[PDB]
Amino acid sequence: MSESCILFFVKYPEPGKVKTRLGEVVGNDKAAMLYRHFVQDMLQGLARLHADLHICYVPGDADLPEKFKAWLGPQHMFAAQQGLDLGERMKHAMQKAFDDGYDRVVLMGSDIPDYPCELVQKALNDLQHYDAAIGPAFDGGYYLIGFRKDSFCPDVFDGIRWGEADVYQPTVEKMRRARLEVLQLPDWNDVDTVWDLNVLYRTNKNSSFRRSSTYALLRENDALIRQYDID
Repeated sequence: MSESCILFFVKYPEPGKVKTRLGEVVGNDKAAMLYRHFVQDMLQGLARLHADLHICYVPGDADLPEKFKAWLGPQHMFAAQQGLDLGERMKHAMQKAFDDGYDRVVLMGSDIPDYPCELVQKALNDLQHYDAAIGPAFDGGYYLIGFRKDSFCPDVFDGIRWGEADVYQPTVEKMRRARLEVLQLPDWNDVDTVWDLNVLYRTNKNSSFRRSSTYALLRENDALIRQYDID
């Protein structure tokens, strides 16, 4: 096993169970197909890094394990997320990875399909020299969190008001109070709404995300997406 591990948080892309806010505009089937492709594209990028990858899925029906294998492939490592809320789920996944013997672990979400893989590698590299890493999202939370084993502070997941506030500042505050040296990664936008999708589409003309399966889908949906232009 690698010294590094990437924990990749996903949900099975069933219509009506994912990206419902985007679905209100483009339809639940299309919102789920887009998200399906977000995940596929990110996996292709992550599966190539200098780190083991654990795909951690939102818990659900008993048929999920084989559904995941049939979708993303039987060769990947899949595990159900476990815990009462997102903070417990993250704490448990990271704690498990460290128990498994990893030195450096990053946990990230699956709503940032254009995120450059090299920044994930950079984060892992930088964790050799920092206690923690965090990537701020435009929406007030974070799209990535990482720790080196000897610095792991599970308490940063405790007492956060999941879904009731902006969690990034309280988190960075708990890290400061823990006397951690923290690497801050670039701000990035999670793609939640049709407006976010429009920006994703219009700002990645001429970047390497243009060759992705996600972007191919967006191009097919040009006439639809361009009806939601934001300045």
